Amino acid sequence: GSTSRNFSVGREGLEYVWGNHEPVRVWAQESAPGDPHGWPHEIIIHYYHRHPVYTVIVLCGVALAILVGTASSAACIAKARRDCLTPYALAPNATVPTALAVLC
Amino acid sequence: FEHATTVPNVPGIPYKALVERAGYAPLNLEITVVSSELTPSTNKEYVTCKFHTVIPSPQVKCCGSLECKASSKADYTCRVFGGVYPFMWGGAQCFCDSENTQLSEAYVEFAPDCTIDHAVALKVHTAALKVGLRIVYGNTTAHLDTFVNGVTPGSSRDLKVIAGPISAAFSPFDHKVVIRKGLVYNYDFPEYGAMKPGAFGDIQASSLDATDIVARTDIRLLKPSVKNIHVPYTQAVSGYEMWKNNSGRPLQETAPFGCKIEVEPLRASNCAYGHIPISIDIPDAAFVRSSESPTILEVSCTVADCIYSADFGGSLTLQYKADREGHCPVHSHSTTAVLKEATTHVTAVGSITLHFSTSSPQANFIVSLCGKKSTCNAECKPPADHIIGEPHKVDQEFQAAVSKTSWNWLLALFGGASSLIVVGLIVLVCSSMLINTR
Amino acid sequence: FEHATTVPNVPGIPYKALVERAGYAPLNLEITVVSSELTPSTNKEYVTC
Ligand SMILES: *[C@@H]1O[C@H](CO)[C@@H](O)[C@H](O)[C@H]1NC(C)=O
Repeated sequence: GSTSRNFSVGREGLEYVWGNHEPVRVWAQESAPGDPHGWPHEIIIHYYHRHPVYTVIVLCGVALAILVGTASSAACIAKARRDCLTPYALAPNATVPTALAVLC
Repeated sequence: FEHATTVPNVPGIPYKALVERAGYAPLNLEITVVSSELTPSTNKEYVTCKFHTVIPSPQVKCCGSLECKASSKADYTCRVFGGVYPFMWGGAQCFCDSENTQLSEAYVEFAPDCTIDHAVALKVHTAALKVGLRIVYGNTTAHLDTFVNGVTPGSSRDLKVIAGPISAAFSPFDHKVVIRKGLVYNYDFPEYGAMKPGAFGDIQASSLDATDIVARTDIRLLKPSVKNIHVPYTQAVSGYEMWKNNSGRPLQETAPFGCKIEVEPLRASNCAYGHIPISIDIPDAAFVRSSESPTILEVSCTVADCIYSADFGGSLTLQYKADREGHCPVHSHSTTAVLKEATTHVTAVGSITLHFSTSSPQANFIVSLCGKKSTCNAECKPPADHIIGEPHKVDQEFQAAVSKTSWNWLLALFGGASSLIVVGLIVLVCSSMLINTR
Repeated sequence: FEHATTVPNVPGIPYKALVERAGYAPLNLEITVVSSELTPSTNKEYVTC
């Protein structure tokens, strides 16, 4: 009849031979929306249309890294804080009040 | 002097490289592959086509018996019958009231148009590649052609060249391949000796004019019912034609890597895969030395615009203050920027506009005029025409595919996390070793 | 290629712009409306005098 036929072409290329014509080769380059130099969110609506299974794992990697860094540093320095409460019961005063203002 | 490099294997696009020695001037070296055929070593087994059942005029023996022999022609089938009484036009062709016998034999052989319409069944293995490439050294050119195993040089006028072995050695063919009328297929035909009735490989011959052919297509005879004389027979459908109906698309348009497959030497021209290593020697007649070469001073490149595409998108201007005038090589020492202008003509206070093409989202590479380097940053934009009829001259390298800012965000975002872990560890150690001594 | 631009609707006064391709020199582009007609869809009912 008369029909539209969607195809898909990556970086490596594609040819099509319609009837008794000669083959017509076509290579496809990137025009993903956004901008790799604009600082906001549009820097990763670009790298999602190009290689989508890599951007999600690298974003989850850095989000897991920042949460584990914040949690591990907070827990370890809180343990190191509680390992320095040798003056208790307040019957003498605190040793360095500037250090207690830093800590408490 | 000897210089070795590893070009990509895509027919058509060059690979820019330099050579340099102690006390000598640099020299440009672009080489490209213009034809690359992949021919395998074939071995023919048999030649087959559509058959033609030949039935001779049936014997009849009157008031007697008749038993039949064994013959060597293809699919010979005999059968005798007791008590027939045949009529030709003048009736009663036998003087024997229902005690006579007849013979009925049939066999099979080639049709008279199989000298054009025959399929050939081959068996291919160990495809070895050959390259026609174009060496350009020191404003001189040379055309040559070499085998690509790493031991066989093919020279051209004092220019030796060792093509090392290709990384991914393969062929587009299987172990078994069949050809009719210039169309290669990719089929699994039966061995010469195992005939299946009503499938491909039905007639067999080592050559199409041979005498001792082999067939098995179940000629079975039937008892003559009617009084007129003829020989009833049935036969399976021709396996060559009911293959030819279901042949599928040929391997001229289903083979990978852009291979164009011809038939008459059974080659596979212009396949695009892998990398090849090349080791050439350059004669000393082209290596000009630095005592007479035009040396260079005060170079500072800068960019004006950059797209990253397959066409030459970027364009950079350049300043240079040479003391003398001549021809100095221009090159970029990256692997993501290929530079179009191979050579230039320098003057005292002039300026050169160049062209390049990239795939990295930004350009941080160094260009080189006549011996010494120069650096210049850029900022490249995505293009709009996202289908073009020209292949990419570069690769991506998968680390420079991120810009400065997209690299910079995530690297700062977990550098801060690692640094706060380090400072928590050191304040932990400091407080612990302060208190445990008490 | 095609270059999008919103010219204002004031008859006579041009709106200059230049276009830019990579590797090619920039090219100017002047756009001006010179006369604009506004025609509706007309349905006649009657005639009186
Ligand atoms: C070609 O190379 C030779 C090598 O000495 C050089 O003298 C000559 O000027 C070059 N020719 C051109 C046109 O650049």
